[PDB]
Amino acid sequence: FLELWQSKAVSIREQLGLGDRPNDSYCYNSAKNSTVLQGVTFGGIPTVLLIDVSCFLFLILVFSIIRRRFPWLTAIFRLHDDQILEWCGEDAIHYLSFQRHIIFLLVVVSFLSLCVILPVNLSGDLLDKDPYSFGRTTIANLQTDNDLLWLHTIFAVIYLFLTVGFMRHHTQSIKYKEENLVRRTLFITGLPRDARKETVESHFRDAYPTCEVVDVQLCYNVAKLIYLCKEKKKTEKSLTYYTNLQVKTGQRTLINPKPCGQFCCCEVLGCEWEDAISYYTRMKDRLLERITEEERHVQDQPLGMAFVTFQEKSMATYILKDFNACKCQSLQCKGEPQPSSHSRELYTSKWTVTFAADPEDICWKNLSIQGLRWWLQWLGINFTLFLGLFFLTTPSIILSTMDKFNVTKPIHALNNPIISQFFPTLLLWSFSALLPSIVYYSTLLESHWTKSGENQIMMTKVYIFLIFMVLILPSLGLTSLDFFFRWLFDKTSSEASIRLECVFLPDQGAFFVNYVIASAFIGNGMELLRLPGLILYTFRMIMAKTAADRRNVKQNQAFQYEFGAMYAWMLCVFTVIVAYSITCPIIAPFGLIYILLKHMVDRHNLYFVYLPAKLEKGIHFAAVNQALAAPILCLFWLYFFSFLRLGMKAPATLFTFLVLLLTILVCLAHTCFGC
Repeated sequence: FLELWQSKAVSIREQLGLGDRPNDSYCYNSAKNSTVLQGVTFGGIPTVLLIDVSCFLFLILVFSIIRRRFPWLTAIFRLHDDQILEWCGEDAIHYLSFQRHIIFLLVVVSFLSLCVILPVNLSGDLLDKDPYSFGRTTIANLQTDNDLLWLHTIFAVIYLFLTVGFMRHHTQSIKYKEENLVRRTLFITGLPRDARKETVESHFRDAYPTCEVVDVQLCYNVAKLIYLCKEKKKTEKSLTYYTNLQVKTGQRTLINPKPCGQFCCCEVLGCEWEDAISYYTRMKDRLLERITEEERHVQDQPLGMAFVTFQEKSMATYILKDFNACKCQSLQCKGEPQPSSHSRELYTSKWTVTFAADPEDICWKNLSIQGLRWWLQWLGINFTLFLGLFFLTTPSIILSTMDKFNVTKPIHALNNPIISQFFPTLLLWSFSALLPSIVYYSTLLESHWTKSGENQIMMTKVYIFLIFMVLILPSLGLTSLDFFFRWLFDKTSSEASIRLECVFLPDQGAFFVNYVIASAFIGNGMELLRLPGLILYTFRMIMAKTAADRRNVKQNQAFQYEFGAMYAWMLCVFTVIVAYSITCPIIAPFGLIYILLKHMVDRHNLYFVYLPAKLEKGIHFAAVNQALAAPILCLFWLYFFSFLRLGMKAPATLFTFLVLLLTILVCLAHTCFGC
């Protein structure tokens, strides 16, 4: 077993083929006393799998040590599906129900596919019948002008029925009704600077005499006011803490105002030490002067928006569903707001009214970036984030595929199986794990307004970036790179043109399998251990003023579960698994094992220190409709693969075009007139 893995197998391929193909002449036939360069021995999956198993065992041992100082499989064997309801939160029940639904769907599709898809992939002769190859089970060993794609298409479209049925069953199980009765206030923008409260109330009385308004909340430029209030609150908290420390100890302390100034232990210019109390009083007085000036400066300039509240609901909806495209009749028909003498200078046509959330948590300090400045910030921040993402995906792929830049030397005695298979996967996974922090900082800089939509837009952006970073971007990247080595290696200007009938993802498309295994074993162990949560905890313990100050660290050691980040991560993994189900079916059992391990790890971690949820059901609905879109992406990827492998002349391409057209046609009916 162990002997016939890399000792004898590496020499079998070196003494076969020898060319002389009578009439087939399949792609990647032979070479100069060697095989093709793209030929990889099973993708090197056994060695990396064994290394991951050993590292997971070591990480389990160190986790047991850390738990002892702060196996325990009996707990996992003991937990049931009731105590969570008796003592934990309510959203945990729905989270576990969704997890059960997804694992059931994955196991059902795996058991339905692993018995039928494998023989049809193995029934091929394009890979010269390599015994220990890995690409024989993928679409690479498929005949072009053959009718085996009909079963593939039928099963890929029964994906649609199965997923829709499972999602509908999950929706009926959660059975949450709509409860969003917050419509007493309408958000109106585009207000001219000249118009006043009297003007707007007179306009409202002249337009709609069937309602009453007792107060108008016209927004001001008090975003700077709230920012100064937050800075003053932080300064007061620091001053109170240092005063308490002074009372407790009796000695003066010195601080360094420069960022990261705690490491300046020597007399270095730029790291001067100043009295904490006197300095705190200095910025306290400076901030006091700033707020005193800005309070008088508040009325000098408005922002162009106001809040108008009501007392009833039917009248409020009647007026809130009148003079904008979405609320009025479909396809932007002529809207007729009530005319008056105060419309030309108020720009009712240019007005845009949307739903308003609870004013208690609305970010007042983040309301000064409205107008075209919002679009400018979006196009200047997310675009440069995409540029940085391009820079991030450039060299992970570059170093992962550094052994195929040279088209000569088919001996393939230079590549090291250990390298170029674990390190690139690890750095890509680490960058993916650090991406939520970068997107969190980007969102904080962007300063979204509505708290009720903060989590929704955060999860949407995280999922979009994760997709365009791991699924569609790297795939197209290495496909283009493989086409590049094809163009400079195989049949370019010798006797014919480029042959596109045998192109595929290099390394037998094992990069995604390696990523899945890394997120399944070493990534799962890393997530359980919380390597950078541990780093942050160690840094927090290191930074201090006294020795016995363990009271304030245990109060914030526990952290809220990142619902949006975890949902986006799991949904991205499931979508990539679904999309790469027609391609590389061997990834299905690996994904099943990953889901099993993640289920066990989440069940174990949801009982020790994890806090109960405080989040609403809109996130659950967003997750449901996000999981609903996976088969659409799978069909799109199938169409892309069909177009890349075969030309449009075949009727199969026309059939795929028609099915894609119908799927895209039924995609927005739930958005235009749906809720």
